[PDB]
Amino acid sequence: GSHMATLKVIGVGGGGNNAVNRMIDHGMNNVEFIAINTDGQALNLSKAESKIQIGEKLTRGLGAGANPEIGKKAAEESREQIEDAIQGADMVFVTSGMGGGTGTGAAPVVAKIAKEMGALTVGVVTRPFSFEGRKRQTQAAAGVEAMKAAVDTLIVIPNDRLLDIVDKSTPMMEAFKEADNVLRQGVQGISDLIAVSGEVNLDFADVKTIMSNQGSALMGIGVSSGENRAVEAAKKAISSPLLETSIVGAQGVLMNITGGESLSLFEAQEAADIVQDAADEDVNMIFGTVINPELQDEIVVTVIATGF
Ligand SMILES: Nc1nc2c(ncn2[C@@H]2O[C@H](COP(=O)(O)OP(=O)(O)O)[C@@H](O)[C@H]2O)c(=O)[nH]1
Ligand SMILES: [Ca+2]
Repeated sequence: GSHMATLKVIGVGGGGNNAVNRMIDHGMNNVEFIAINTDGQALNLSKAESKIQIGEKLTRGLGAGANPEIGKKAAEESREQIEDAIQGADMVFVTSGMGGGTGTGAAPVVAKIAKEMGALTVGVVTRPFSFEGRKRQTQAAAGVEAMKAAVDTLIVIPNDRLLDIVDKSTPMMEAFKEADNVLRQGVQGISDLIAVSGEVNLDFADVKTIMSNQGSALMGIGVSSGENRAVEAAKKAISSPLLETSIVGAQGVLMNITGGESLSLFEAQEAADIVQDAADEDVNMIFGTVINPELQDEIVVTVIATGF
């Protein structure tokens, strides 16, 4: 009697739906996508299999005009349609940009419904750029607080961090793809975790233990080869140029290491030690290992960190 967890990614509002579209385009098998929006013009362009227009009575098919109360009411009045789209999910990722009306107000409602539908619920949300002004920032902050109350775990990406990773000419869309990778690689790492029986096996119950009712989280992946591969991959997995919540202070970690037949005991300890030393806490680890003999010299380290 084997379990295969159902993973769903739900985009709420404009930025959430664009993250969903870009993830579908990148190719994401075994994951189901849901697009929720007030804005019918955008929703018509969604690539998601399941689309939910919310608030048509309130907005006549427009967005929420920067009013989070409208996003909140829209979501509440579509509760049954949202439940029906979620039903059967074991894990739901809710992604949205905070600061506008639809994401700010509707994403916390979506997350609350998912947790009520029984799903392990993870939010991955942005804060606005400082150039969008103090009022947008204050509205987003209220959204982040409401998300935190509604989810099991929350990953916040301040959009100002994108300014740290661009040069003067990096296209805006390229920058946005960098933020999208936080969610996409997190989801893919859980998917890969569930699909394979590891030599030291982790499964969805381990994901639930590390993520349920925890608050802030980090989810990261690193890949390296050659000398010092395990240390390099571990450092990449915990590196957080875009993240509000770094690895520092983590008290619980799920770490999975995947390598080929050459994967050494010593280098697995080295990777585990990198993570614990960066947390600078006594970390409760849940450690796994997968041998994929297709891999020659590459090692992959996946981390989920909570307990902040
Ligand atoms: N990183 C990122 N930020 C986005 C993107 N789209 C919108 N944003 C941010 O999300 C906030 C809300 O925008 P949007 O989602 O369109 O608002 P809503 O649909 O009215 O809720 C904006 O103020 C931006 O900071 C996106 O594709 N990527
Ligand atoms: Ca497994």
